[PDB]
Amino acid sequence: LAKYGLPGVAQLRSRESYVLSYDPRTRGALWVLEQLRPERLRGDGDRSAADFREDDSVHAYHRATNADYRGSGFDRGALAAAANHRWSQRAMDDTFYLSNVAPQVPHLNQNAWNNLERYSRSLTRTYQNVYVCTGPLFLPRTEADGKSYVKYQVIGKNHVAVPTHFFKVLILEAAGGQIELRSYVMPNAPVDETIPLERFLVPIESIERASGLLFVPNILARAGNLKAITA
Amino acid sequence: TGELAKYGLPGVAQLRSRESYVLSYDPRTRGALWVLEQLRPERLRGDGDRSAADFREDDSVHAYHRATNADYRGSGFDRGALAAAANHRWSQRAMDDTFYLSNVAPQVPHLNQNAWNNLERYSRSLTRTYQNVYVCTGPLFLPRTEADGKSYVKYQVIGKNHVAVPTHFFKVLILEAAGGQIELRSYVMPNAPVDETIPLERFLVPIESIERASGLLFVPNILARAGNLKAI
Repeated sequence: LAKYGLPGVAQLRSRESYVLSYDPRTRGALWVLEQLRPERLRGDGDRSAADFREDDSVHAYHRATNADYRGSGFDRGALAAAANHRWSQRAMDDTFYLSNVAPQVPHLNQNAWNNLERYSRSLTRTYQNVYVCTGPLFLPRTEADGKSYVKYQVIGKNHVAVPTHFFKVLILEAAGGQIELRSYVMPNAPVDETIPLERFLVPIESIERASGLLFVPNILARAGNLKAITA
Repeated sequence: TGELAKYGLPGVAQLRSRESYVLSYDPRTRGALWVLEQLRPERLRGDGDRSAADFREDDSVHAYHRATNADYRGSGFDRGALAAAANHRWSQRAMDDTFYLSNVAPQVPHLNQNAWNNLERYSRSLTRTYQNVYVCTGPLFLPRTEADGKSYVKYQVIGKNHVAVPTHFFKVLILEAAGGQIELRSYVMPNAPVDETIPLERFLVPIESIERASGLLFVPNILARAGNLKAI
């Protein structure tokens, strides 16, 4: 039956600061996986070259472009953050591949999401390893007649999907191997910067169900147990 | 620094092989991304039996992402097999496997029973005029420009698991003639009560339309085994 090949395959991409899974239908990442360590955050502002590039290893039919974003009113929000990888120039520049980028409401990118990223980095002082998994969500809302719909904008000629929400899963690895799970969801909206990050914790099961992804079985295969944080 | 993928890679491609088809599955929509069949003429059994299994949830999909009959029940949508049951009358198992809900998408009943069924019949009918008829079928989620000027993707989700309701469906027939040359017909119908009397040809679309919108690639793989396809 596969005489003429399979119409689509798993699109994994390994970069020097992350690995990701790419969804060609959304023209966006499904999840991005980083590993934070305290020494990987130390660095200077030496070269400061920061231009988002389009991912040439994604077919043109399904590759977001800078044009898709300009004039959209949406910031180019890097899922794997540049500041996570100061120690290496290449690790920083790879976060500027648009394959690592999703349309974010500017206020969110600059304030509440950015504060979530700095919290994640701040945890690198108290844990020997901070694994970070970031990605989009397209959450349905129930109308008053009982019917539910997924609705999200697409921007640019390439119809790049604007997520309704974003998730960030933190696998906090202490020195002794104990592991702490913190799962955050924020709407793709102007989130009040003064609400504490604790309020955005959600059970990891709700992210797994809504994302089509699975975390807890792969964690708790090598963790044995895990402390599920729900502030 | 240890290694990046120490915990799991959260997403894995999900290919399923059945005796009647190959499919790849998308857990977010709780539906298939595409289904690939090969219709061959004696693979339609003119003299045979009629054993229709029940629709069954695919237990090889994690329950977080598995469509159930409860999800369709009361939705008002038919359980539309992407790989049609009538395509595999040769074997009882090859047809039983089309009733795995991983092969199923919510279809407007009128579409599934009248216009999309006729398209399935028409594709079976070209098994008489071609060596092999390869059929790839899948959902589409097409955006619309609204009154504010911005384009939006909007679709219903049904049942407790929020199974995605495609806005459109596509079907791509790879027609392999005797001279081994391949003609390509690709159709698109809206998930809607399509007028039965409209000629199927009017639903033909350029394959690039499908590839662009579905996120899939067909032409490069055809030229990878053939050398040249013909018109749209």
